[PDB]
Amino acid sequence: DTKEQRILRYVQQNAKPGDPQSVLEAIDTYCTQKEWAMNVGDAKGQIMDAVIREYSPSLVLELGAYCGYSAVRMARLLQPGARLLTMEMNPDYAAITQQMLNFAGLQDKVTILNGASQDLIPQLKKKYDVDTLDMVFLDHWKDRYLPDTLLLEKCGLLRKGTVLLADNVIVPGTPDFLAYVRGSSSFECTHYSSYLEYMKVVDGLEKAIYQGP
Ligand SMILES: CCc1ncnc2c1ncn2[C@@H]1O[C@H](/C=C/CNC(=O)c2cc(-c3ccc(F)cc3)cc(O)c2O)[C@@H](O)[C@H]1O
Ligand SMILES: [Cl-]
Ligand SMILES: [Cl-]
Ligand SMILES: [Mg+2]
Repeated sequence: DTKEQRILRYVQQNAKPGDPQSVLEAIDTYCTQKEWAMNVGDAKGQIMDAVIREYSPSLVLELGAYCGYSAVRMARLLQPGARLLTMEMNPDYAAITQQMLNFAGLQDKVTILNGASQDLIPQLKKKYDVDTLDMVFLDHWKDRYLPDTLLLEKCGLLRKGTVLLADNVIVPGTPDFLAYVRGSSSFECTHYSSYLEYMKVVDGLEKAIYQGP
């Protein structure tokens, strides 16, 4: 099997069904003690919690679910009736994420879309009944952050005030995206310095709030 499957099974073996904190803690312990994995992690995760609580979004889009760590983190903090859409191209990872959300008891808050973001984004309005997004969490391949930010705009999915929150803007880094939003009158940017998951290495999140066209 794969590292991702081993993470899920360690959650199953250890955590408590219906308890999202137990799931987060299980994943973090596995990935600290056994095998590193690219989950956002607890350090950055605490910043994400603070941002999600500040804005109280009704509709969040995540790009790159992976094993569902960040989807559990965000969905647990959504107000009742608010929703998360998460896109994941890898079918195996998409199924791991769904099972992780199911185990956490958060399945009714989250829709896992198995496909490439560039294919799914244009479908959001007609197929998933989206008007505009309140928040977008970027955590997929780093060279797709800028392409997909521009595609979101083109598709009319950003409103005045939509909060973009980008992982890994220091390591591995997303240089075209970061330079773009920081240089653009269409974004208001704030940097939250933190640490790479499971490591004593500086990373950070970028918050980039869309100002309108
Ligand atoms: C095609 C568009 C598209 N559409 C839909 N789903 C997509 C997608 N592109 C990618 N996916 C999925 O997203 C996830 C990949 C995410 C990529 N993430 C990092 O590379 C990364 C690396 C480090 C790090 C590595 C090594 C180091 F030394 C240090 C840091 C730390 C981090 O937090 C990181 O996020 C997987 O589930 C993909 O299947
Ligand atoms: Cl994650
Ligand atoms: Cl961490
Ligand atoms: Mg990341």
